[PDB]
Amino acid sequence: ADVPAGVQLADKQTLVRNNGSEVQSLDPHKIEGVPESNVSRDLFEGLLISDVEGHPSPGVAEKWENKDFKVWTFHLRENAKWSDGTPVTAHDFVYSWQRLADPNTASPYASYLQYGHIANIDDIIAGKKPATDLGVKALDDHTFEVTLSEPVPYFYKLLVHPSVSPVPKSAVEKFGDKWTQPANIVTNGAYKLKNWVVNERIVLERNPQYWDNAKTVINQVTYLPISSEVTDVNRYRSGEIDMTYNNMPIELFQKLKKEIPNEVRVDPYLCTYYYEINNQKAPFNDVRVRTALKLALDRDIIVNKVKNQGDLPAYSYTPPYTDGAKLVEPEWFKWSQQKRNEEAKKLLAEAGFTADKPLTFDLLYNTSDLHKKLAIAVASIWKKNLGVNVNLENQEWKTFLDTRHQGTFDVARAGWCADYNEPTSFLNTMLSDSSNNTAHYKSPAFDKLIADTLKVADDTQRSELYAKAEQQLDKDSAIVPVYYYVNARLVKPWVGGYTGKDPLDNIYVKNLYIIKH
Repeated sequence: ADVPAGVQLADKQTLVRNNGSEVQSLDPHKIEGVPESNVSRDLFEGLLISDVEGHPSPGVAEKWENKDFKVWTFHLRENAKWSDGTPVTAHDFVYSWQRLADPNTASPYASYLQYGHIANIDDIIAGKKPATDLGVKALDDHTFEVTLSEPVPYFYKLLVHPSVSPVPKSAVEKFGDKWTQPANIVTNGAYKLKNWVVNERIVLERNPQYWDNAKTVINQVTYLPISSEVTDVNRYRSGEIDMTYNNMPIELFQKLKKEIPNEVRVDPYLCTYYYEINNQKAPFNDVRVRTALKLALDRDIIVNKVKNQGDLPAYSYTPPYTDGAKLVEPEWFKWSQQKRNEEAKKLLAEAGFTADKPLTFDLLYNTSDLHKKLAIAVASIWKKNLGVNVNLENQEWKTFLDTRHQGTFDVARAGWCADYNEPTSFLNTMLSDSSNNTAHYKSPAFDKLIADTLKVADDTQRSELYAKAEQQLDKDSAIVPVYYYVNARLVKPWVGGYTGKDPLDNIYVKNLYIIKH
């Protein structure tokens, strides 16, 4: 943390943050969500980290070079250490990236190494080659070298993500799935795990072995698992919570902007809220059905009437303000809602649905005040506009993500946030073989458009290809885009160091500080 000259620090440097739900895991290779990544950034540090404004900056690597954007060499700082005092070495990164790639680990982020094009990853994922054939090597204890199969100019931007953080081999090997318990875990970020009470709290304490420990200010941070946005706001206003999670309740938000304007932080955020359709299950394997659902949803009512938190109506998966996005707004988005409704009704009638044999399906969502109120609204809109009946089902976060990967569901509430600021952070998740593809969408035309992006060495051709890839996704109605999120959350006036400038919201508690109050 960089405390401005003249700010008076509180005697007690502790922080309580709400984190939306109970994490899936603390193992960097088993996680895929925001809550998970929030805790992961405080505990495990990769090659690079984001600075306080979100720019990729030195993490365990203090400096790096590339050769033709295909061979990347990372010089690791000599004083990087784990919490047990042992050095963090390039051997740790070699082991960790191989563990990520290995199919036996079954990471949801195994394809992150495909997104970066590390050599031999496709064969490794397919079990044709052992994980030790992965194109990574330790040239010495402080030098990690990565070899890609084609030039990737934005490669280094990927490296702040939890899936490419190191994990401690000796703890993993000795404790198996209990390696992350407080008595067993070993970490290399600014913090260490003190307590983990499922469905109550996660408490982290400063890691004195962290290389940049002298600049850490907060001594202890607690992450809570509250999925009710109303309750989070209530426990923030009671004094318990210093920073709410960044999901805001429909019940209270209008009042909050007028009651505590200065604490209501609203900033750009590279995330898209959408309804995920299970493309491999009838009747959702019919494009007419998917297009009808997409067109009949009225984004203006949802975004400006039922939610009104500053979100923008969406017509694509990749947010249009992602670095490198030059998207073409489809003609259906410019139409009136009545024109979209007739087309929707026309397509469903064409798909075989009638008043006596209507379309009836489930709308799965993770427990939340915000998601439940939006799903009830969407169910009413789809009933009014298209005559379809929806049965709402809530599931806790970890189970919800597992259900979507299991892929026998119908429609699910969804939302993807960028891992790096470039359109392929979204687009790669719709590849046929992506480990993150919970839409279960498989299009050879879409796959080809993305494969073509690194075969050109031109940003304009790349951007035109991303635009066409979005058009292909839209043409197939893989998903139902709803809105691009804003990052809205409450932050107490005494919490210093949170700029809101990072559109990825990669916060590190080592960057914050508590002002005297």
